[PDB]
Amino acid sequence: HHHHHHPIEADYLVIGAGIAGASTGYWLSAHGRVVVLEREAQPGYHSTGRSAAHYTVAYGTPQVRALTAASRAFFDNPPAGFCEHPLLSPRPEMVVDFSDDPEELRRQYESGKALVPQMRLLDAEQACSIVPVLRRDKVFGATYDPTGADIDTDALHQGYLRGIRRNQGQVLCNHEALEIRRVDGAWEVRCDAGSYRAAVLVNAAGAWCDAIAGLAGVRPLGLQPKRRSAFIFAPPPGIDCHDWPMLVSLDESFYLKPDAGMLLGSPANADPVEAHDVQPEQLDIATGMYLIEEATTLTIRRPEHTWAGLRSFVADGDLVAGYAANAEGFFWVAAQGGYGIQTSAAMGEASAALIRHQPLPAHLREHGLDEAMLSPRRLSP
Ligand SMILES: Cc1cc2c(cc1C)N(C(=O)CC(C)C)c1c([nH]c(=O)[nH]c1=O)N2C[C@H](O)[C@H](O)[C@H](O)COP(=O)(O)OP(=O)(O)OC[C@H]1O[C@@H](n2cnc3c(N)ncnc32)[C@H](O)[C@@H]1O
Repeated sequence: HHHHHHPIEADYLVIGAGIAGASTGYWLSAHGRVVVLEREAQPGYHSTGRSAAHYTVAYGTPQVRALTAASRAFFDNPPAGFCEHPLLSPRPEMVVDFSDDPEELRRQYESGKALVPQMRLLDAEQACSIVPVLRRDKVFGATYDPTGADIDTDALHQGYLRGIRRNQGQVLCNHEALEIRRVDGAWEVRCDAGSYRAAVLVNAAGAWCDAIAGLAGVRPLGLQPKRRSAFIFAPPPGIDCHDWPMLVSLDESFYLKPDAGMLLGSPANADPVEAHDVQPEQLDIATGMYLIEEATTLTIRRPEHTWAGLRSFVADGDLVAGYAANAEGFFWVAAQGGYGIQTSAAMGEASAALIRHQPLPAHLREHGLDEAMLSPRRLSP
């Protein structure tokens, strides 16, 4: 009995306009009618706006590393007109052993060197030369990846979204998917002003992907959102930290990285929580500050910014890009974990190809990706 617009027909409905939905929609948009439906008033209010903005190849499971490695080409060399400035800026990563665990440090070095030939094993003195506020007594060695980079996430995200629009796709904010139903051979999504129909439902809803499956009556994946907080603080007078690498402890207990003229810190946490608009917890912030003040000579007065976001995982830690078993037309773009920005070019390209029943592009295959390792089917026997 309330008015709705006449239904809108498309080829692919993408639920969520974060990095996942934007990247998938970008690669779909040249091929068919894309409509991206986003709940919030802006597309990057949730995890995509909350990351450390870093590109780290030796990070996550083997699949993650392959997706990250395969994304670099696009980030370094995107198509003419995608963006106005470079997407990456140089930011090596230094993983420091604060634990005195030389067996683990050597494992991570060998693992990383196999992927990144330029990876180096540092002694404690070398680590302390690179970040001179380190407490030498607390440092037992490090790895150093000269190939790490910071990502201009807003430029990347907006570039994907703009590409959709330039291909006559629609990016609709304030369009929460409220109901999802298979109707007359298509998925039909009800938003508050009208409905949308397409043969393909692309579920790119971040921490809410299982909620979207719930609307649709599709078996969920078991996605677990995990809170990570971060904060920005001023360096002490006299500390020119602008060119420091990203500094991470070997057991991922904290990290520290320059952000412009400030410092980004984090306790690098992964506290399991439900999907929601997550806020930083005081204990998270206090813990990250404590660990930084223990590992270094820095003193942290009071943060300029604090926030938290959700890093969402399935049980094996790998991302998901594939059609749901026994749910025609329902395509998962999920479980981005701690890696959704740095994997987005490969994930966007792979997911769009698979949605369109195309083989994965060679360059992706050559990084050792295939359909099966991306599929949600692997989570079950
Ligand atoms: C927090 C957090 C996260 C990272 C790092 C730090 C912190 C502190 N971070 C590191 O700590 C690295 C170390 C090495 C330093 C680094 C990260 N990722 C990197 O690649 N690089 C990093 O440096 N991450 C993970 C990335 O942040 C993370 O992997 C990536 O951002 C995930 O992107 P999605 O696209 O999957 O998720 P969205 O939430 O954006 O978008 C979903 C949208 O869906 C909508 N939506 C939902 N429901 C509906 C309905 N009903 N209807 C309609 N619409 C609906 C909803 O409103 C959203 O807008």
